Amino acid sequence: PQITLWKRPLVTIKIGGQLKEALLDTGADDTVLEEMNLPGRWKPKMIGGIGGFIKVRQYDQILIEICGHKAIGTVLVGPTPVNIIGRNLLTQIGCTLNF
Amino acid sequence: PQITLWKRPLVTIKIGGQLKEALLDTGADDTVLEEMNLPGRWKPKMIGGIGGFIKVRQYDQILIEICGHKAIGTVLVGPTPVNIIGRNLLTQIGCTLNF
Ligand SMILES: COC(=O)N[C@H](C(=O)N[C@@H](Cc1ccccc1)[C@@H](O)C[C@H](Cc1ccccc1)NC(=O)O[C@H]1CO[C@H]2OCC[C@H]21)C(C)(C)C
Repeated sequence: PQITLWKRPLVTIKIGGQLKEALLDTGADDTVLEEMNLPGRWKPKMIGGIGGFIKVRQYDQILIEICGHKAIGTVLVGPTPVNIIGRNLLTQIGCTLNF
Repeated sequence: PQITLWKRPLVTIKIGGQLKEALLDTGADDTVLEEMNLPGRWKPKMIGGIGGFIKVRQYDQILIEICGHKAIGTVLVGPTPVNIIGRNLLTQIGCTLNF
């Protein structure tokens, strides 16, 4: 579909068996989800934005479905105020910017 | 144009007559540029992102040309790690997400 930018581009995602709302973010290198209890091994990571860095848990080869489009990649979990879908997964769903 | 996301969507902007590189950022409500001298009146503000809040100078009704497309709107100037073009201006240049 086509998503205009008058409002935050929030869409429904499916991850770890749960439905969530997430922001499609061309300004994010990584995908970062609000605190949730995913199984498996993880590695610590620090990610940086406006204001500074937060500590997150890095999970690899995680399946996320974004508006019916499936993607598999690295998913970070930590104290973000918003679920963010970053470029690592947006490329997998064929998402482009157009003007 | 159509822009894929395997790299950061950086573009050249012109503001205050000066050229700069900026990130097309659908995850930002607002446009935030690195410290610079801009002509016009400004008001102090704060803006928050991942990591926390920073202090910025809000300039309203500023002319800015984004990859050959003109916009006139609000620009926040402060110690952001990257120049980001947010949805307030992305909408003015007709930018959408598509997949
Ligand atoms: C390599 O570094 C990255 O990829 N970092 C990513 C990152 O922070 N990306 C932001 C742009 C960016 C890139 C690189 C350095 C600094 C800033 C942006 O795309 C998403 C955030 C999300 C948000 C956070 C809090 C509250 C609401 C929304 N938005 C934002 O900060 O927006 C500001 C400006 O507008 C306002 O609206 C929202 C808040 C205000 C990562 C992976 C941490 C998400």
